[PDB]
Amino acid sequence: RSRSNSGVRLDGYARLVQQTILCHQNPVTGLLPASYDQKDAWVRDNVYSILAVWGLGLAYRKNADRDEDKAKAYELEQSVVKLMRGL
Amino acid sequence: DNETLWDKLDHYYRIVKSTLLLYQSPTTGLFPTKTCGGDQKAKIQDSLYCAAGAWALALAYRRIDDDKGRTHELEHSAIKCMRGILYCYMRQADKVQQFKQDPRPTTCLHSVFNVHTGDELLSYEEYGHLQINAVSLYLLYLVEMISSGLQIIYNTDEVSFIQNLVFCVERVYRVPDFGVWERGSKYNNGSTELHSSSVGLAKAALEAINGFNLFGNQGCSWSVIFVDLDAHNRNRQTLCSLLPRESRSHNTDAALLPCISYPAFALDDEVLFSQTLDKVVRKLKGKYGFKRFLRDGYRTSLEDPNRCYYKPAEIKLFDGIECEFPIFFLYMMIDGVFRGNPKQVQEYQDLLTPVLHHTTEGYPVVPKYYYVPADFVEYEKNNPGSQKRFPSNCGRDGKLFLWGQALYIIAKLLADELISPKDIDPVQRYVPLKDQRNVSMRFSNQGPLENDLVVHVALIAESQRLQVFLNTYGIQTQTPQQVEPIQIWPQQELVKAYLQLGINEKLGLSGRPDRPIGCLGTSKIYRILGKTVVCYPIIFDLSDFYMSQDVFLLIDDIKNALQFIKQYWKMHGRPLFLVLIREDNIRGSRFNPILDMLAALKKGIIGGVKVHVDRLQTLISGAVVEQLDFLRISDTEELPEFKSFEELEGQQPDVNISEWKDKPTHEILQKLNDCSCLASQAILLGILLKREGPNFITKEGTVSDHIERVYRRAGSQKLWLAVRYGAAFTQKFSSSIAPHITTFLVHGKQVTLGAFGHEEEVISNPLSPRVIQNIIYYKCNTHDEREAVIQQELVIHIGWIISNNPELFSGMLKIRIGWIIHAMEYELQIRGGDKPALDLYQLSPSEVKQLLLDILQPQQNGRCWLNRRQIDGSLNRTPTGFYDRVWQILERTPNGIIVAGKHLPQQPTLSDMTMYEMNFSLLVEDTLGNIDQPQYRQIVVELLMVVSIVLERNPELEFQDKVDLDRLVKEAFNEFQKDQSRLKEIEKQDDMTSFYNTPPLGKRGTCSYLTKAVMNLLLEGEVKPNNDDPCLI
Repeated sequence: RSRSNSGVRLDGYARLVQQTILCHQNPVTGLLPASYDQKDAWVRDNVYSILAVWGLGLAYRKNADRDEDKAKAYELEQSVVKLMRGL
Repeated sequence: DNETLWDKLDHYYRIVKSTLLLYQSPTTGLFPTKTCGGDQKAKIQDSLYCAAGAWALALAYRRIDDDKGRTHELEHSAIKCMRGILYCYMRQADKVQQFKQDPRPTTCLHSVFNVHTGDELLSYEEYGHLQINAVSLYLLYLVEMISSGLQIIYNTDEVSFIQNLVFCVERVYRVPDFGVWERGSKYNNGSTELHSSSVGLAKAALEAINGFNLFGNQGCSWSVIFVDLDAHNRNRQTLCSLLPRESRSHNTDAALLPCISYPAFALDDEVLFSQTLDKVVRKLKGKYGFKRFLRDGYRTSLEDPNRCYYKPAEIKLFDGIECEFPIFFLYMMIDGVFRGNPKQVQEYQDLLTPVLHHTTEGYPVVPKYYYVPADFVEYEKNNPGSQKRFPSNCGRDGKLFLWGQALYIIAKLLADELISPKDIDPVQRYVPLKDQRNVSMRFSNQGPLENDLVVHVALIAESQRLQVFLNTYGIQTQTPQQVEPIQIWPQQELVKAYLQLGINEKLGLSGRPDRPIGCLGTSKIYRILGKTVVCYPIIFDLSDFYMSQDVFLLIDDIKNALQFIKQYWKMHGRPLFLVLIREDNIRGSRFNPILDMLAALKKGIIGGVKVHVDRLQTLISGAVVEQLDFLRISDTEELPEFKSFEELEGQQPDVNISEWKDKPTHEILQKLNDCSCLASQAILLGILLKREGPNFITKEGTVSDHIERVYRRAGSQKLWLAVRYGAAFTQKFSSSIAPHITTFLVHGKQVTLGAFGHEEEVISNPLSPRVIQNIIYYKCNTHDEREAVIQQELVIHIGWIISNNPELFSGMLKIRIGWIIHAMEYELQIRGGDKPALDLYQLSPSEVKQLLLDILQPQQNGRCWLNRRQIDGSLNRTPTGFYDRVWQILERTPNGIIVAGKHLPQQPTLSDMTMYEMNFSLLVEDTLGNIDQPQYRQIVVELLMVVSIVLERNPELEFQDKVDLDRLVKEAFNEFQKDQSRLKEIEKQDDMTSFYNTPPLGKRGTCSYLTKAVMNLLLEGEVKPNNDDPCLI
């Protein structure tokens, strides 16, 4: 009924990824700048920086029996695809 | 027609409110069967259709915005009835639990309830409550109304009960029931019998309810109903096998329209649909209605009302005077609207109008049945359909047929296009010829005619030593550890996981019964407890039986499983077929057959089934995952991790059976140490469990497990004697034998389980694994325990053939196991020459299948004709349509047929049954059963064929006296002697050999003398001048 405790702690990780990485993803291209000062997208860093989104998306997909769990897993998974399509 | 749609709907509102809704029970919501009389009876089948009628008018009133509260009244009149059935059903939850574990007529849900209280009204003795049509229709309509927006299920506790109702419906393929007509058959013996309508309704109920959220739009993952595909598949295999016949007794039934048309639409093949529709239209349509079935005596003038059961001879008097039910004009009317044929709608509307009656207010009354009066029965029989029939229900009497009245509303609303066909069919039970992409309903992505299904085949090796060593031969495989986060399970672990589905400690429901998951179920990808689990097919389990250890059968089991998935997988995703290879399969000469199959899978095709060999991670990425959420909603997140598959890190018997069994001394225990053979051990341990108790201690340990160790160890060597004794003396019984038998008799084939010349038990009706286990070991075989193991060997083997090569057993109406094992054992004598022949218990189960296949062939090539008549005779194989020709024979022999002291008279044989009927086909073999020589059987079966040839092409001749075929066989016999004595003067006297070896067709063949024998006695009779070809002279 209620969401699994793993998903609840993933929301803490979802906040961690969103506040750090996914909030910097370019809406148009899916790329990720290195920082504020460095506004370009390095191929290596973008691939590496998207792993947390990839791992979290896999973790969310692992227990995606509910619409929001499907949707946040889908968003994370296709945020990785956006990045790699952009790259 | 300027009438407003309010006035059109108000017209039906009055009928609905005054004819069926007026009688809805305020307490239970059920609709009484008898409106006048004070009877408390409320039938689920009738009440369900009454709910649909109010629901149908609610759907019509959904098009009126100013409904004046009539949509709510009619929507919630259906909900009140639907919940009342649930209230009655849940009050019988102890029966639902029992019917899940052991489906039986005495453990089933009641189909008749008190309309005012919901209590149990009639016991199993008074009433036949086993009516799967009721439970299936409840599940079907429950999906229909919930999909339309009616909120019937209120909490997960009810969801658990509906899941248990689904479990009761899964097993129905093997459960004979009394059917919709609460009668079973024409004979009224109170005998349950498998009905196409009941099994088809179960198929319709399972398709609509699979993955269905009982909460509607206000629903989450914990209200979806899970359906076992394979029990649904075996329900459909039963439906396709039984059809176009309703059952064994009924070639057709009016109940087929509720099954193959509204509300079920259970047939997905348009050829069969047509075939099955015509037999209803031809043999049951009438002016006043449809006859429920041929020779139906329900409420007929020739029926004794006091007696609840019909005499075996009473069904004869019921021909031509069967009650005609107007309700099936409506069913055809609903069929016409659904199928887009307006001529059908108008034609059956023009037939209802004469049979419709009206109340004092002009409201239509649909009579239950139209019966010929007692004064007009005999005129009706001579010329059917020419005499007036009186209505059962006329209106203005107080007696109303609520099922007919409700179904009138549905058909008329459809006919006047006030409700769309899709409105009463929100979950689409009727699908047009655009038959693609419906789960569980035969409409895959490819559609209705193309079936080039690609099965995802994952190659799994049990150990790395096998993994790398197979890799050295060009085959890529992955050990379970290589596929790590994924879990490869035995199908049992899936059953153990499924044990928690549908449990209600409040209702005392125990969950899904412990039944093996078959190929289609294991073809799905499951996610349990956050772990993605793929179960390999049961065919790879080394516990159920020992033919999985035979590499050739495993290769054929792998092939036929893929063909089984290619034929019966109809879900959105691609099925996953995990292939498990054990070291036993590679060791020895078994590599060469296993490698070619694996190479074929790598090549992409095997058995004509397209397969895709790839890593398990590849074949799992985008497939639909069955979420076993019930294992987490109960907060059982700490449930024990189900045991996934764990990677692993020569002479003939010198001891004869009679040599030491006769030996009275107990020194045989020392002889056990003296001898060195495994079979000698496998016999010595067996007597020790009988002579010295069940769990005596031996050198290795207890007797019970020491024989189990030997059985496990003997199979490793492939010493088949010891593995056959090992499985026989432990009373081993795989889960497949019982369903295999059920597959046999739904094809029209009786099964006998016993050795030749000993007690044989005929399996007329489907039986549970428990009784068949008692059948196959305790009563049937006691001369030799290995008889049962060999008996179970063929049953799976015939189960293998009956599906791949169904034509192979055509004519063989009775699959008699021991009679078949004679055919192989006698064939070994034939092939053995003047040498000690092979033993059927020495042959590997592959050679058992091949020799069985050899001795079954349509025509053995070039063999001794004597021997052919032996192979065909032992199998009791008959020509196609042979049983039909016996009618044409019996139709034209007034005094019948006498053979081997068994007489088949013209009467009451012709009067009692029909000449497509299955019962007559059983009657001939009972008459034919006294012939001991299988070769002598064929020459008689040959003779009955030729006399049928004489009778058909020569209708002028007719027999006077009893046709004693032994004399005709004997008469044609001596003519062969005197002819051959003239040739070479063979000195053998009363020897069939020369007569048997000659081919029928030839210069002087058997059927030539058989033809002469018939004509000599056929010309001994008066010739009848025939008007078909008036004799020119």
